[PDB]
Amino acid sequence: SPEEEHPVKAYGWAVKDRTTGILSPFKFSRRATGDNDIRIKILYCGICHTDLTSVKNEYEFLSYPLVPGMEIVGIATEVGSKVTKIKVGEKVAVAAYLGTCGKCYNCVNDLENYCPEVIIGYGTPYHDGTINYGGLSNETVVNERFVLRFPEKLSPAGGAPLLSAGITAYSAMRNHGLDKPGIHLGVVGLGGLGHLAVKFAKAFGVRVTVISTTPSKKDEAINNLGADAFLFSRDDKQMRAAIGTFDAIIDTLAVVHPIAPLLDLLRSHGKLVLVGAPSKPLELPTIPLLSGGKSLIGSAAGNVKQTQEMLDFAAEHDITANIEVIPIDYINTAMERLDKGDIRFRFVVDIENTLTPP
Amino acid sequence: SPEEEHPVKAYGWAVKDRTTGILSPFKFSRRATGDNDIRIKILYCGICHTDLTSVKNEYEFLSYPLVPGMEIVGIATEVGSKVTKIKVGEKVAVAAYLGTCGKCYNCVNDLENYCPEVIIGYGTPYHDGTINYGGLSNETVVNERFVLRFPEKLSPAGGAPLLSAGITAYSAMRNHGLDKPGIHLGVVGLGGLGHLAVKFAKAFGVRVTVISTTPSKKDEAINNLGADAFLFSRDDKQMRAAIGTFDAIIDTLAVVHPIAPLLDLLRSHGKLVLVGAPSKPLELPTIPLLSGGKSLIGSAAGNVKQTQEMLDFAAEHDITANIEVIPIDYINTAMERLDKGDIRFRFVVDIENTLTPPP
Ligand SMILES: C/C=C1/C[N@@H+]2CCc3c([nH]c4ccccc34)[C@@](COC(C)=O)(C(=O)OC)[C@H]1CC2
Ligand SMILES: C/C=C1/C[N@@H+]2CCc3c([nH]c4ccccc34)[C@@](COC(C)=O)(C(=O)OC)[C@H]1CC2
Ligand SMILES: [Zn+2]
Ligand SMILES: [Zn+2]
Repeated sequence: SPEEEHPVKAYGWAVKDRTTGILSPFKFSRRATGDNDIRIKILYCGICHTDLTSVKNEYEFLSYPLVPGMEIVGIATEVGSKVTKIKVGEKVAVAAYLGTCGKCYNCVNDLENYCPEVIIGYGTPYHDGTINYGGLSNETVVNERFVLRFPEKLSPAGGAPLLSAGITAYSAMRNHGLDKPGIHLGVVGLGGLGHLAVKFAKAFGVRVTVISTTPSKKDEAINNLGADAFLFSRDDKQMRAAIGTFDAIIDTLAVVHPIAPLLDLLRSHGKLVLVGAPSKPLELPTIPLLSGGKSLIGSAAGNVKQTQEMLDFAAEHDITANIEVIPIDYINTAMERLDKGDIRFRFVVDIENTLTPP
Repeated sequence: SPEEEHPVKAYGWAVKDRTTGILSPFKFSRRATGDNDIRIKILYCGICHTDLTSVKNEYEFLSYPLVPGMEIVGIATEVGSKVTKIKVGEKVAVAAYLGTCGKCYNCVNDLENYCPEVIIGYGTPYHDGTINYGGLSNETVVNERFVLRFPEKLSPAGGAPLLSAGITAYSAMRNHGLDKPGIHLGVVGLGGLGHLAVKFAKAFGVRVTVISTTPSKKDEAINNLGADAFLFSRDDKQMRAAIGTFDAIIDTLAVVHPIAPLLDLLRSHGKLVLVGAPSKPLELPTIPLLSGGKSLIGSAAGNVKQTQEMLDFAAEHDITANIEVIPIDYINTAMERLDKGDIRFRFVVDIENTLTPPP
């Protein structure tokens, strides 16, 4: 029994029947506080496109009942005897993964988001063999290595999507030098990840073009986010005039799309950084890749030290997501709106004020 | 008309009918020596898989009659008034491309192989609008920037495949730091490009595993080429035992193949360098790419300063291709053997002694 598997009671919303994807009230339990654990009372949980893909039953390996949500901002209500960096009552946030092997090269050099055995935010077994429950719940318990200190100046709700969308965009750009004035960057897709890529790029001084198939988004892209230009990808005239003009492109789309027009936008030796995860494979245009000497680079989240640095950057430059704050019992309707793209640009669930037991 | 479009006569072998891919004797002409040109009497021409892909009619943009061959070693018989780096009588070699726009960033910075308007070795228009004829011919004339000095100590026939296979392997490794001892390198495919990547890596001190679908190649890979290990690609125990063990993999195959097993062989942040050009599309497994923070990097030939440097390295370290020297009128059978992989590891055509004028 989920309410009997562990000693401390907990509750949230869960997809009980994977074939419908409907979340409903759900009681379970969480492990006791180990020596290095932090109990977190959850304030806000962001909703990302991976949550939606999970509720659409598109990830076979996940276990159900599924409690998704992996953009958690909360309060530490309890720390184990060996926690010293975080005091009870502090505002904290959780990384988009919950553990690593602790022994490989990535873990030992604090690049642990690339551990081959990274434990994702929910739906798979933790080190103690039990399935992980995510942020659509009242409280969570996390090993202190994966708990960040949340800056006092950052809106807890507006900053919650920095914990997976923001860090993915921030890290991709920091690791590949796309954070310096003089770089011309393309951002493909203007959803949660894309709109945060535009904000971080502006704060670095990067010149940014948004590349989109939705012309109604030109106005938000230029006026709201500060993009230097808007490229309608279906307009062959604009596409040909941008050939060879980008140093890098950050591709955030969750659907299958052609890669070669994107490679033709790159100058020689430019990088196409892939951070979205389409559920179907893409075609590798070999001659454009070879002849331009171009690179396809994958990137996922960021390591926990980079995430702390990202949060402190976001607090100093007032970088938050554009959010709609929702009650938990709206989550099923939000999923539909997220599926249609009717959100500008992030849902954030107010857990503390709107979740109650089943 | 091919014989009348330029002032100097020439001859070789050509695919006249693109739908059969059969080469036959062919008379044409080549331009006069301009001020910056070098006329080259062709001694040897290497045959690569791209020649075969061209003769299989898989590249729409080529024009016919098609004279392929782009691994040319020769003797300078004539230089334009403004040539000084090359003397008549010198052994020379030609890069696998013939010109560039001359004005873009890649051009002005001696990275000209990545010029967006690079003129390839044959089958497309030159700066004067005429179709280029490749190395399966008696002489060629090339702008001096794309002519290399060929080392005296290097075998002209064993060194001919350095001009496209060798340079592609050398540059890919020099450009991405796969030339430093301590790197564990995978070489996928043990054909012309693959076997020169192994030699170049052993000469750099790099630990090299050959990844192959042909177990019969294990003895040649370990004993003749010097590979440190041989990984049979179809053996799941072996593939699973190598997961996460490679720093980089150079993928040399000319056919479609699954990409995700190769990405699993890479450690996190590892590089998969693509130098073969399969004619059908490849599938990109994003989840492994994303999960590992891994890279797919394309690379093509090398610049001409790098090609010269590759040649002097190959002379000082005795790096040559393992070749079968063939007469030109065997080229159609060689194409068949090349299609089946029945060659260890390069055909080189002896142009000077076996090519004669048609009829
Ligand atoms: C940063 C979150 C993304 C999301 N998507 C898809 C995959 C995925 C991840 N978490 C999930 C949880 C449930 C279902 C799917 C996923 C994750 C988590 O981030 C890290 C460093 O683990 C991932 O597994 O990358 C290895 C990230 C990749 C892109
Ligand atoms: C070095 C040769 C390869 C070959 N294949 C395929 C494509 C191609 C090139 N030459 C040909 C000539 C005839 C038909 C196809 C090709 C080339 C060479 O161009 C250079 C050296 O700059 C290429 O990149 O052409 C833009 C190389 C890429 C892989
Ligand atoms: Zn690890
Ligand atoms: Zn150029």
